[PDB]
Formats: sequence, C-alpha cells, structure tokens
Amino acid sequence: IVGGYTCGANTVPYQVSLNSGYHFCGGSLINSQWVVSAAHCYKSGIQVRLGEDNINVVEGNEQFISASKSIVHPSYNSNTLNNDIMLIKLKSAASLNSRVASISLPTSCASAGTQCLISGWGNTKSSGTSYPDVLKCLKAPILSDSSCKSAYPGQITSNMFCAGYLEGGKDSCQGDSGGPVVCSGKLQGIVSWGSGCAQKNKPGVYTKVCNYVSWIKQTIASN
Ligand SMILES: CC(=N)N1CC[C@H](Oc2ccc([C@H](Cc3ccc4ccc(C(=N)N)cc4c3)C(=O)O)cc2)C1
Ligand SMILES: [Ca+2]
Repeated sequence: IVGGYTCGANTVPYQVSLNSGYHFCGGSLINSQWVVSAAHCYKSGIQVRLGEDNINVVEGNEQFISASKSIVHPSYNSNTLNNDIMLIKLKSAASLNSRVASISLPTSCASAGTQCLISGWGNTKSSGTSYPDVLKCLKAPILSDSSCKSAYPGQITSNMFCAGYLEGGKDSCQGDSGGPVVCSGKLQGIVSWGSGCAQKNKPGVYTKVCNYVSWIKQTIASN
C-alpha cells in the first residue's frame, strides 16, 4: 500500500495473508472455511494465515491453516485479468473471534463516489521497493467507469472497477494482490492490477465482487 497508514493490530479482522514459505498475496475471510483472493494469486501448497499484523513475528493471535482445495473462476483470463477471483477452502475451520472475523459479501454493487478501505502488506513505494512487516491501510473512493476506461483504454471489463486517486500518491501495489476493498462493511473489490503504483492517471483496478456473489454461494454450498 502506497501512501497509506498503519492499520493497527487486528483492526481489519477479515484480512488474510497467503503464505508459501513467505507472504505472496492477501485474501479475505468470507466464512469459517473459505477465503476469497485473486486468481493471479493461485499457487499450490498455500497456507492461509489469519489474525496477522506483523507477518514476521508470532504475536499470539494467529491461526495458520493449510488449504484443502483451490478453485479459480471458470472464466479467468490470465492475459486480461478478467474474472480475477479465486476461492480457497481451509483444511479446518477457523476459530472466529474478535481478532479473526469474516467479511460480508455485497447484496448490491457499490457506485462511484463510495469510500472504501483497502489493506495489505504490499510495496509501500511508487519508485523503489520497501515491504512493510505490519498491515497498511488506505481509504480510497470508487472512480467513475468513464474515468477508469479513459485511464486504461480497452482494458476495463464489466468485471472491473477503478478506485483511488487520479493525482497519484495513494494506491495499492504489488504484494497487496488478492486483498480486500471493503466499502461500508461489504467486500466490493479484490486487489487485481494497475500500471505502476500510485502513478498519476493510473489508478488501481479491482475485481468487481458483486458480479460473483451467486458463483461464490453456489461453489461453497457444493464443496
Ligand atoms: C499488459 C496490460 N495492458 N495489461 C492490462 C491487464 C494486465 O495488467 C497487469 C498484470 C500484471 C501486472 C504486474 C505488476 C502488478 C502486480 C500487482 C499489482 C497490484 C496493484 C497495483 C496497483 N497499482 N493498484 C499494481 C500491480 C501491479 C506485472 O508487471 O507483472 C501489472 C499489470 C495486463
Ligand atoms: Ca505475526
């Protein structure tokens, strides 16, 4: 997260860290046995880390649970990043408490103007590389479809939305991938892609979760 602030230990209880020997992507806990992340975060041998703040120090509220199954969206296109969403089932259910909690799926799509909370352990520099050990947060508004499409000609689908600031300076970045975009208590986006990080006229692009609610519900009910 570039231009954000330190969230504070367990203030974003649904935030997960996907670990394969090291943190490589974020994710959101949607219930006690399921995690939602970006399809581009797909890997085998994933361990889901819940209740995390500092990812390099055992602080006491963590739950490390291995994934039993991963399901990439049937129409995911790795070249365009269309349908960049994936579900991960935990081998055992997480113990939900005040520090580890699920986030609600949306009942309707969010519109431009809505302020959301984006979080992750990704790169904090627009030019250069610096990865934080503790969770970073950023409040950012959802941008109009017109602005989004003007920024990325022919690359924005109905399954994507832009959020951030056209003036640059604040944005999610590499390492934040798969992480949550929560607006008014509902999971509306998943950190997907962008041209650089926090660059002028190059806002972050996120997966539009509201278009996948039925797929998510059906998949969980049958797996
Ligand atoms: C070629 C083209 N026009 N495309 C449009 C869709 C797709 O975009 C991508 C895919 C992977 C990357 C990563 C880099 C990359 C990876 C994750 C990111 C997460 C967030 C942000 C952000 N600024 N909010 C930027 C990221 C940039 C790479 O270079 O490998 C960057 C952009 C391909
Ligand atoms: Ca820790």
